[PDB]
This record gives sequence, C-alpha cells and structure tokens, in this order.
Amino acid sequence: KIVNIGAVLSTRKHEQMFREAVNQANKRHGSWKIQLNATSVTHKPNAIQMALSVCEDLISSQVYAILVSHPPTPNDHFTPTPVSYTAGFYRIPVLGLTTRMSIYSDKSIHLSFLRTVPPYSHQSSVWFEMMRVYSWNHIILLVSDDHEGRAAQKRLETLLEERESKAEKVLQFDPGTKNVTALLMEAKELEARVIILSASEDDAATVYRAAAMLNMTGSGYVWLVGEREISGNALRYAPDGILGLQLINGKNESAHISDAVGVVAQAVHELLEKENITDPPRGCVGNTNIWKTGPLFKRVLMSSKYADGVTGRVEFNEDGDRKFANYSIMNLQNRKLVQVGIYNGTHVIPNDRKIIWPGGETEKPRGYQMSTRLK
Amino acid sequence: TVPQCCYGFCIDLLIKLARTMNFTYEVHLVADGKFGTQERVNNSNKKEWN
Amino acid sequence: LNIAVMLGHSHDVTERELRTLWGPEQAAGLPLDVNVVALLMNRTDPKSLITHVCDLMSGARIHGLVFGDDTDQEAVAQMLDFISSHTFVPILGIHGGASMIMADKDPTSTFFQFGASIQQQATVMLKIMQDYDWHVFSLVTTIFPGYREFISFVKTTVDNSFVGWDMQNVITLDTSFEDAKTQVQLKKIHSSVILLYCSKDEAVLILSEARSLGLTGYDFFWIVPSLVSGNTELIPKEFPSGLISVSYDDWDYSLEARVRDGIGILTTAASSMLEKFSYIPEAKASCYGQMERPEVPMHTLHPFMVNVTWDGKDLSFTEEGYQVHPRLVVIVLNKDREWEKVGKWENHTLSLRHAVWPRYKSFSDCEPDDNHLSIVTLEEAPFVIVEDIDPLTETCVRNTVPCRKFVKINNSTNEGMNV
Amino acid sequence: NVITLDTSFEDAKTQVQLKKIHSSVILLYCSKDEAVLILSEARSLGLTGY
Ligand SMILES: *[C@@H]1O[C@H](CO)[C@@H](O)[C@H](O)[C@H]1NC(C)=O
Ligand SMILES: *[C@@H]1O[C@H](CO)[C@@H](O)[C@H](O)[C@H]1NC(C)=O
Repeated sequence: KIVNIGAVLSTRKHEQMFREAVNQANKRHGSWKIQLNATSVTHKPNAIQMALSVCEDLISSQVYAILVSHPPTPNDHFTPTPVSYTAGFYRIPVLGLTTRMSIYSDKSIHLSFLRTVPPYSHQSSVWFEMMRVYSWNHIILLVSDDHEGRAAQKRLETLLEERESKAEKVLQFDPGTKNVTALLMEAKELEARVIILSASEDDAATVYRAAAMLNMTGSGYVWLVGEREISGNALRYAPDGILGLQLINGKNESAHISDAVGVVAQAVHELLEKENITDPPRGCVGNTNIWKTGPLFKRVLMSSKYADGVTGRVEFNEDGDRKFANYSIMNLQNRKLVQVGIYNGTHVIPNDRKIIWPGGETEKPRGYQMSTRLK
Repeated sequence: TVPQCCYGFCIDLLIKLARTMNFTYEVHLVADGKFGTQERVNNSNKKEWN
Repeated sequence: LNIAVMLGHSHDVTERELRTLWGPEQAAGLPLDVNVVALLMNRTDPKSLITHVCDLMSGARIHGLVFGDDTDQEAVAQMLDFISSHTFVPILGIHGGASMIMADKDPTSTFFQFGASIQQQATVMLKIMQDYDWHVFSLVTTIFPGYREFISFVKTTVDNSFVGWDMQNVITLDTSFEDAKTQVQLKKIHSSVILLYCSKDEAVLILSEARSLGLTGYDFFWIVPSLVSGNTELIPKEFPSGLISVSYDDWDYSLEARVRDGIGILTTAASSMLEKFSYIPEAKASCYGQMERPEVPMHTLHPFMVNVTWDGKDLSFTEEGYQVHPRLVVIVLNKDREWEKVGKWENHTLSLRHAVWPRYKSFSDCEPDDNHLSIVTLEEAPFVIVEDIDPLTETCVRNTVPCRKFVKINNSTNEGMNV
Repeated sequence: NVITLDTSFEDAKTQVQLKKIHSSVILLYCSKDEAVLILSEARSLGLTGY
C-alpha cells in the first residue's frame, strides 16, 4: 500500500521544503503507516525536456496526480498546459497553484484540471455583489476579444438575468488596438456612468491613459478594475478612486499546497478503501487505454469536504476549482493601496475607512442622469 | 438632410409634454417613410424591424 | 514541399503508401513535387507521436503533416493542438480521434479539421424539425462545461425564427444519480419531442429512467447529438429505435476520399500563398528544443485559405477553423438496431429526406396503437385551397396541414417525388 | 379509465401507472398499508402540488 506522487517545482530549495512539508503531512491528523512516497522534479522551461522528465519520473512510478507549481516569473505565461494534456490520456487529476486563467475552467479543453485558485468568473460575482449592496442597476461592460473575457461576460449576463436586469451594451476590444478613442466616446455617450474594466494589463493601461486624456476621471464616473489590472503601469498611471480587487492569501505558495496534498492523500485513502483501483501502465510507450477511476476521482473530490485547511472548509465547484474564496476590496489613495471591504461568501464587511470616488467627492454618486436629449 | 419646418396636431402635445416634463425634443423624419414591420431579406431567418 | 500522412493498422501499409504517392499525381500538378512519408503503427503513445513529429521535421523540412487515428480518444486532439502551438505546421483532421472537435481554437493554432461543431448542428436539427413540422420543443439538457452558451444560442435562434415553435424552460438534471429529484425532473416534462445534450454514459441512464417511466411511445420523439451516438457499432439495449442523429461517418466516404480532399486543400493553400509571396516557408531548425518564445516571421496561411475552391466543391473554413459546408449525414436507428442514411446536408446547406414518416413502432414495450390515420383528399370542388410550398414565409402558412402528392415527370416512368 | 395498481411492490409498472394519470383530483380505494406506499410513490413522483 504505497502511492508515489510526482512534483514539479521551480527551485531546489522549494523542492526540499515541499518534500519536508509532504513528509510532515504524511503524519498530520489521522494517517496510516504507508500512504505516500515523496518524489519531485524541476521546472524545465524546455517543453521537450520537461515532457521527457515527466514521462520518465511520474508515469514510470505509478502516480495518481501531478504537483505542478506556478511559473517562477509572472511576466511569462508558462501555462501548465502540456502537463494537463499528458494527464488527459488517463484522466489523471492535476494540481493548480495560482493559474487563474479561464482556459482551464472548461472541461472540454482540459479533461481533468484541478486548481486551488478561484477562476476569473468570481470577479463577475464580486461586481454583482457590489452593485447589489450599492444599488447599481445599469452597468456597461468593457471586455476584449479573449476567451476569458467572453467567459466573464457570459457569467455576468447569466448572473444578472435572474433579477430581470440587462446591461445596456457591451464593447469589444482587441489585444493591440491603440485607437479605442471612438469606443470610449460611444461608451461615454450613454445613460450609465459606471465602467468595468477586464482585459490584459497593457490594454487596461492603454484604455486608462485614453480615459485620462479624454477627461473621464471626473466626478460621477465609478471605475471598477479587476485583479490583474491593478499592477504594472496601473500603479503609475492611475489616480485615486479605483475599486480594485485582490485575493486574500493568494500569492502565498505554501499556504494552499499543504491543504491540497492533504486532500490528495485523503482522496487516495478513500479510493483505496472504496473499491478496486486500476494501475497506470509503467512505460510511457505501449498503452493508450483510459482509467476506470477517472470520473470516480471527480465524484469523490467534488463532494469531499475538509475543514482542516487554512481557509476553513474546502469545497469545489462544478469545474473542480476553489469555491467561496476570500476576496479583498482595494482602494487607491495617493498611489497607496487601502483595504476597506472583504469577501467571505455572500457577505460584505466594510471597514472604517471611507470609500473615495474620482473627482474628490466623498459621497456615492448615482448612475441615473437624464440628459433629456430625446431624439 | 435639409432642415424642414413641420407642424400640426401632435406638436402642441409634444410641446406641452416638454414643458411639463423637463424635455428638450428634437423632431426627426423617417428616412424610409413607412411605419416598419417584419420584412424578409438575405438570411431570411432574421426578424429585424425596418 | 513535403507531405506526411499518418495512418493506422486498419489497412495494408503498401497500398496506402502507393495511393498517397499517386494522389497528388492525379491532377493539378504542383510546381514543386512533394513526397510521402507514411508511418503506420497501432499504438498512439505521446512519446511515439513526438518522436515521429521530430523525424518528420528532420525530413527535409516537411511543410504538411496529415494526422490520422483509429482510436476514440479526444485527448490526441489536445496533444496535437499543443504540438502545433509550437511547430507551426498546419494539420488536417482525418477520421479517428481527431474527428471530434471540442477544444478551443488557439490563436496560434493552425488546425482546420473535418469535424462538425455544435453551432452548425443546431441549424441541421432546426431544418429537420421544419421538415417534420414538429412544433414542440423540450431542451432537457445536462450541466456540462460549454452547454449554457449552446442553450443561449438555440433560444436566441428559436426566438429569431419566424416559425416560433413552442418553447419550454430548460429542465436539466442537476447532478447524476440523484434518485430523489430525477423523478421530479421527468415529471416536469409533458411533451413528445425532447432534445438531449449530455454524454453517452449519462444518456444511457437517462434512457433507462425514461424506460422506467415509459417515455418510448409512438408519439414520443427523440433526437440524439453526434457526440453521444458517435460509436455506431456499440448500441446498448436501452436505446429504442428511432433515435435521430446527425453526424458524419464512412458510409458514403472513405479514408482515401478524406486524404484526397485534405491534400487538395493543402495544394490550394500553397497556390494561394505562392500567388502573393514568392518565399518558401521554413520550419524550426530544431525539433522541439527552445529557450525563448517562438514566433512566425512570415504571414500565416490562415488568410490565404479563407476562400478555397476545389473543382467546384468549395471547401473553406471559418475564422475559428470550422468547415463551411460539412456533410452531416442524417442517421435514424433501424428496427433491428442499425444505422442507415436517410438524407444529406451538403446540398447548399439544406436538408433532404427519403420521405419515410412512420418508424416509431413499439419495440421496447408491447402496446400497439393507431395514431397515423391515413387520409385521402382531392381538389376538384371549391372546398379546398391547397397550394404548393411557397419559397417565402416558412414554406407554408401558420394555419395549414402538411400534405403530399405524386408529381409526374415522364409519360412512361411512374416515379414521383413526394413534395 | 380506472388506472389501478395490479399487484403490490411491482417496482417496474408502478411508475407506468403513475405516468398514466395526468389529472389533479384522484380518488383512492385501498387499505392503509397500501395507501402509505401509494403516497410515498406520489411524493417520489411529486404529486403534492397546489
Ligand atoms: C504562507 O502561509 C503559511 C501558513 O499560513 C505561513 O507560515 C507562511 O509564512 C506564508 N507565506 C508568506 C510568504 O508569508
Ligand atoms: C427640471 O425641472 C426643475 C423643476 O422641478 C427645474 O428647476 C430644472 O431647471 C429642470 N431642469 C432642466 C435641465 O430644465
């Protein structure tokens, strides 16, 4: 009764510390004599080299999951796509550290992807909750031509339609356009005065510069900014009045990995005690079958509940991602981040700090201004 | 699109509504001259008004 | 400059190599002659695939890689997507594991497959509904990633449709094996035509529940999508006859017919590329090793093959990469659990049928019924104003009854279409 | 037509019998023990609406 799980990690010190962490977790809470075997591999930038290492280390060692961490450099993408694709042959579950892209959310592209970071779709839920608690009905949306942006727009539409409320219109941008001035003007020529930004960092910076040079930073113009659009050039080319969002305990690495490996060990024990388990082929060449425990892992993990994590109970959505994560509303005051609101599940907890708005006003504006220019 | 000078029956009601409801009306004329209903065009599976 | 086609163990290697060699030599000779490097193996291991890709790359910079398969796994499509995201080599999908297209079209991907998307299947289903004059819908779907958008698209289409069929709220099964709410969900539907959007394994249990509740009557009609009934030779006992499905198979096409079309498309793309530019594209010097991000200096082949005509058979691709004029041969389950061709969709993106209405006989249960009451009607007296199908409106009026009549064509032959 | 339950604990035809009725007012002629299971089947099928 020995199970070996491979790990993909960036640096050697991380490998050693995570090996020690999983060895300690093998004895934390309730555990048996032999449950896990500690193995790890380095994060190789070369695709062929990393694929060969994965095949020669994990497949040939009877693994049930892949412990792949986030790329060391956030600037580069280095998306964990090849590992998920290789694990999709036998529906092998994988571990996502902070991969927040919506590409892995759908199961049509990635058959079995599991991550501990909530998707970008939760930004739509945050916006909906803020509108509900601040009485906002008419809202325009600015989404670029991206798969994640389209998914977020669909989530917003399906979350707002249940209250018999529909957005006025949604503008589509492109990754690289520099003449969005016409789109900004046609968005300004609207009844609503609340704008939501959800795009790449460079596009967000460009559109914010266009808004600043077109005098869109005035009073009564509430700006909503996503998680990824508050860094980079945003900290330099953005005045106060920004309603930013940030994940609580998100950038931390070891905070969630221990809980994830504990959940993996518990799932392995449950699978061992449930029924017969099929074993993966030893060599990487010679077998192209499909695991019979593939859907079984999803069935036993989606309904699994574990309160031993640092964030209380652990629950998974229909896409096998983190459910009910902790969010934090970010406000900018003289290029300084100020914490006011937090999210812990269908609740809002504002702090004593006043929420400022663009133009220097200290009162919440209204999005209903009738210009009386009825054609 | 030369400016014309149209008047009649509904103009008085429109002026009264504008006076009593903070409205600033801009009267325009139909470019087609028809009320507009469902019509069939290329890709006739589309119900768009004219 | 070089063409490589991947095959399996279904047929002999020598004849496949010979036919691939003499394919391009049939007509439309290329200015630069191309060769064939055909590799045949039963297994489809990823390491074998990447080694074969590297060998083809070392084969004098092969520009065209035709990938075939014989299994029923969709992960090979993902693996080929990831491979083409770096090798920058266009690949045409053939029969096998690449037939099912379900992955998102990557911006750097160079795939133009022969598969059928869900978007172009809803129109075929609507055309079938119009032909059958069935004005009752029931979108009994299942929660899967990417089905909410399909439901929104179909509801917008039916709302936009002039016919305006009866629409009911989507009564979907929340979670599998509820055993307490499935009965409520099955009681929430009281119609005759039900559309299903699920997988094969869940469709099996859905059909079992329908059999337990008794939803296999004469008036009941069912339509099964392509992804559920893709495997034609495996028919579970819980599938009653009459399951109308729309897909493409090898009844009217062959691997040779597909590879000839693929090589013709590749030749047309090469000709379009040579029309504008006069530079031969070059591949990566190495097989897969790289230390920096890759890029394509010259323009890709996507804008060149937007408009492709092959001997009067326009086989083009959309922006994503889906075909414009697929096959979509309609298949209806036989009384003895077989699949037969009952129409075609390539005829100017329209629907065709053999005019065989009654096929839903009591098979799973034993209860005869007399529902299709045959009626004969004439037009001599001024009591009937029956008129032929008008091209405008919705092929008829909102207040009419479907009819049929044998139209004469020749003074000797008795054959007449049931228009 | 009288849609009656032939034998108790059929488990294969009771669902068909419950699907054969599509009305709102139902009269019962049985015993207490069998009425208990009939009501349980109705609850499973959801026949306790307004
Ligand atoms: C991450 O969380 C763990 C436990 O919550 C803590 O010990 C560690 O210091 C955190 N990491 C950082 C960088 O603060
Ligand atoms: C709207 O009506 C009020 C009277 O209630 C008036 O004081 C105000 O000037 C009006 N606004 C405009 C733009 O005419």
